Amino acid sequence: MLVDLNVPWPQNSYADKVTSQAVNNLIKTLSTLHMLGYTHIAINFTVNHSEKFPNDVKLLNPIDIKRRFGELMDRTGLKLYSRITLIIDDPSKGQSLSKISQAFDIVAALPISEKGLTLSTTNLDIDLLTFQYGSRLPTFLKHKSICSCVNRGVKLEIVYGYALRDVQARRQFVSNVRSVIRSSRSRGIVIGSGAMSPLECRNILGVTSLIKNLGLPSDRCSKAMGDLASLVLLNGRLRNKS
Amino acid sequence: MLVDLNVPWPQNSYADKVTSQAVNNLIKTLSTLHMLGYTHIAINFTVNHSEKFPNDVKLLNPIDIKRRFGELMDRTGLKLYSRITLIIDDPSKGQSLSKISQAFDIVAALPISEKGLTLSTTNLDIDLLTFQYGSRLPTFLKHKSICSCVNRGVKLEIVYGYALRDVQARRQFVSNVRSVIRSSRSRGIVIGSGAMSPLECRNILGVTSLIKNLGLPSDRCSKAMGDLASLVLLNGRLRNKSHKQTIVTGGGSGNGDDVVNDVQGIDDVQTIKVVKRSMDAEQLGHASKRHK
Amino acid sequence: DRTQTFIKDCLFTKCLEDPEKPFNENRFQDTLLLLPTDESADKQLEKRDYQRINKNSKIALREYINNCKKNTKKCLKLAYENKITDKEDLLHYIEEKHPTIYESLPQYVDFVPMYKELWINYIKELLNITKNLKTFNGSLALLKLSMADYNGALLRVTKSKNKTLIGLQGIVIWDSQKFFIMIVKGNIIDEIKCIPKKGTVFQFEIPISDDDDSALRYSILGDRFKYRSVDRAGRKFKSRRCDDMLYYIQN
Amino acid sequence: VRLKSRYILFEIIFPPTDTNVEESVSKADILLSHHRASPADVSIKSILQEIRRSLSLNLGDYGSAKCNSLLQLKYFSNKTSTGIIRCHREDCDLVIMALMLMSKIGDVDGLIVNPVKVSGTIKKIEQFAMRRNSKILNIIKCSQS
Amino acid sequence: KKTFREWQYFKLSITSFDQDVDDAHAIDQMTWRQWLNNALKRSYGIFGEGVEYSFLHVDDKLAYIRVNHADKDTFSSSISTYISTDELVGSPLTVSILQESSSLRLLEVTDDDRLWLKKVMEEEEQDCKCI
RNA sequence: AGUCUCCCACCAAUUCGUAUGCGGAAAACGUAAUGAGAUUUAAAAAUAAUUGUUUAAAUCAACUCAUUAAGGAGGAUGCCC
RNA sequence: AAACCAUAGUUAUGACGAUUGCUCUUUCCCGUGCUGGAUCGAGUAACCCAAUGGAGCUUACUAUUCUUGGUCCAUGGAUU
Ligand SMILES: [Mg+2]
Repeated sequence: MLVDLNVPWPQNSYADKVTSQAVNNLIKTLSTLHMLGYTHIAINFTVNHSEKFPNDVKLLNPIDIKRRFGELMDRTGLKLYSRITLIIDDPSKGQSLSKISQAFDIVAALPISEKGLTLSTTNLDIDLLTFQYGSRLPTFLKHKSICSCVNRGVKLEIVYGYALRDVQARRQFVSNVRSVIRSSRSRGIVIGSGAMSPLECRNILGVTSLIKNLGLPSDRCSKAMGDLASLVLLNGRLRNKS
Repeated sequence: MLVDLNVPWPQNSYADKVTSQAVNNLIKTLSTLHMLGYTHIAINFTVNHSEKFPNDVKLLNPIDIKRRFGELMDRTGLKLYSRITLIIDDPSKGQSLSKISQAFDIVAALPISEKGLTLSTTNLDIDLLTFQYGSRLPTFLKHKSICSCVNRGVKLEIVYGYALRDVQARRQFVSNVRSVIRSSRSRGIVIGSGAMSPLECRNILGVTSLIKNLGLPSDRCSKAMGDLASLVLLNGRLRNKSHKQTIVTGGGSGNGDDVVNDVQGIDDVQTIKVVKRSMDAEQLGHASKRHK
Repeated sequence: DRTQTFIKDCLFTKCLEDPEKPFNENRFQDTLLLLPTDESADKQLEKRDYQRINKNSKIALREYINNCKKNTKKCLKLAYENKITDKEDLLHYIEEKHPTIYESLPQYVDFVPMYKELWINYIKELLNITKNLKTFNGSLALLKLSMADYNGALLRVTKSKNKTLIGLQGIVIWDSQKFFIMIVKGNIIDEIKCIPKKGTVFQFEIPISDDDDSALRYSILGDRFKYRSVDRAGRKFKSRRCDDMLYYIQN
Repeated sequence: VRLKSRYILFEIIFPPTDTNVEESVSKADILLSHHRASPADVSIKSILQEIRRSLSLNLGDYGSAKCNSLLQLKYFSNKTSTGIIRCHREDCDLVIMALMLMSKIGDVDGLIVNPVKVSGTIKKIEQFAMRRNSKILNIIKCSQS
Repeated sequence: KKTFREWQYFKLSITSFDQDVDDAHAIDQMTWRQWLNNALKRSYGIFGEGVEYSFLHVDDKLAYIRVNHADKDTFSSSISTYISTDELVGSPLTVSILQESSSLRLLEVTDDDRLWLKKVMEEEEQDCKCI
């Protein structure tokens, strides 16, 4: 079975209210993912580390899959999960994870600076590490931090969707994904599709061939993608339940 | 030991007269090849088979190795050989190879058709079989023919120096080279550089990288450039200089005066070798005991 | 002949799946054959005499080689024990003290002057070695040498696969098909040398002393010396591989 | 020693990119809205030229030269949008990546290229295509109720 | 219980056969990078441009470029193919691969740039093996 | 792999009713003892298949051809005894 | 109108990862030595590929482009 863990939600801030057109486009792209052939879908929602978190538990997730996607779930026959990434820049405006870990299922991070990587590798109860593949990487991906964050269980997430946006960022995305493959030494590599339009989603064969030509062996792609996505879903569900 | 057997000469037909700029560029490229490092260089002279061949002997070889190349070799330190490529398309009646093979050292071919290819593989006494990497292949090359020809003699030549000419030519060059390597079973492969100027020359490592990217292993490339090149030189030297491999006019006493190595000593206008007396009957047979 | 062809095409479209193939690959024979598939006495005398002489000479050569091989060992051991280094001393000693063992040993001192000059004169007159050297022909001389007879010739091993066979000079007594027979001399060495031809290079020098001191530098190759014509020409030659000559270029 | 070929089966799927029109959520409805039809301006030399352009633009010069030696479209018809391209076994992954990186046709926009089955024989490809066509009819018959 | 190949060094050198033009025109470090990018873009597409490489010990027509072990062939095949035309000098430039090394043990001169590079990669080799 | 050979229905017999050195259903099949032979030969070359070289031609080794029917009993010789 | 049948079956036998074993060379150890152990490396080849099944024969293979056993009135060195 295949798993997608990087479907973005059309909303950045909390003051940002959703639009019916955005929900329709999300329905279209999820239907297209299910059409190409998928079993597990995990929509992602982006938020800034500088923004104020709400003093709520019943309002942390502006998704509510049961009321919106609960009909698609039992009609077309797939599942949806909650995932949130953290755009972290510097050690400020934070120090809260025990309340965001109970609401959502998967917690990710987006470090963009020097101290961001150190703080992500130090004391963040995260599962996936995501980089800005569109633009340049912060400094340099080294083994001293990547090895240490992979040996504990945190994997590196690769977005093959950012490549299909324009023509110029393709070079940067390739130069960044190959650096990540060279630094991670091809053990903890999970892949996701960060596309918001139904025109930028592909199948397993094309993605496998792309990641194989980009530097990952055919065993690593399959095994990592499948089993690691299943395992991160499992541990997320377990930490959500208990 | 590195051998380059495909240095082109700036002339195609005998009606042409080569200017001094071309021979000076050839001198510069020979010096360039000697600078980085090389051992044997054999220049090529391409001509067509259909037109009439001049009925002469002392005018068929417009190379003059002794006058200019003999003047530069004492400063350079290597040897030069003359090679001719017979580009044959249709079996015309003009055929007097008994003179061109004896006047030149190595005789190669460049077929365009299938009948010409078959007759050059079976009956024509040649040394190397070159294909037009600029043009497309005549037809689908078979395995048994190439293998029997390699076991019989003539091997195939890959010219990596042509890929530096144009932009669209590289695709056809690769498509021909891969097919030749697949059909030849990677046995009789000799590599050459068809560069007319020192600007398109490379090092041995660049050649190794290009060929290993094409599909042939590196150790086999080194083997074919070291021993298969010396053997294909020896074949073309002995079939002309000597008889049909029975009696050789060259006597190797040590390790430097060899039929392919010793070129300034062996006379060419004739085949004699005037050497002072060094073997009489009163000397002791055992070389370890024989002392002067 | 269109209609019956169309009918058999309709006949093949029932059995076969592509009816138009047997005609293109030429599998439908228009014809099939029905036939069951279908002064002598002295000559005999001299032929018997020649066969007998050959069969006797072979055994005689074998026994001569064996006798020489044993006598060299015996005489060398006796000389080493006898406190004798020089050849002129050992020869006279075994002459006075070993009469029989001396009739079997050879004498290279007489093997040199008869053989060498009678071969040199013949080769000089054959190759037309003249006071002037402007009347030569290389290819024709090579053909003659390939056709020439090398019985009673002096040859030197200049290159070989074995590092020990090189540098040996000797006058031949018989030309075999696999081994090469010569005789070599030293201070106490009188060895009959049997040398392999597979992987060796020989050479023979012809002295020319008209006014100056000159000599022709010729050479032969054993590997391809076995498939040559003898005493005549007109034999179909084959290109072998021209590949097992790597030792020539290697060293 | 033996020329090993490998055919790739690909399909053109048109996503219902229309946010002003709400869509029905089921299996056969989305199967029909994704398998509607191919446009009239669809041919074999028009898809081969497009994929060659895409391959030369994404891989490069040698990357296109090594794959364009035995790159041919054997069977394709615009009625169902299923094509079979022939290629080598060495560059098959490159051809699959080129099919994935196919952006759009010169005149037609908004389409996805999906590689379904890849194998080294045409008989098994035809068998799998027949099996897929038979499977497609099942959900249709079930939803027509 | 094995070794992971981080990258491989490549000893490059621009070799143009014209001293009258070489002594006149100068070559800096940005020229090398521009030539590499142009070669990658002319011989390959984005696949060739996405090659990871840095510059170490840049000199007059001498440079040392580290390339990953995975794309050593892609690097060495594009290096031996491209020839500069109208980049910075009217005379075309080409590069010749002097030698290759995968263990940092290579011999040019008695300088210490190799030495401080070795310092950094020592305190990083022990770090990568320990972590 | 190879333009080689043969089995893949029977036939108390115009159907190789072939007890023929041994094994074997057959084989243009394996091997054993002895003698001889080289376009002057039974036959290989310088007037059915296969192999780039394609048996030998001092001795050995390799090829070809020409002889030796199975089992039991008596005598002689050689070896441990 | 079928007789449709392979401990591969119609020219398919793919992609890499890991482990053991073999050849030589680099070093250490007990007791000279041991199908001895442990690192530092390379190599695991070439000939070539089925299309119904079995046997015989011949012809291609193994040079830093893996190996093994024996023989030689072949030569080279040393002792008796
Ligand atoms: Mg077959």
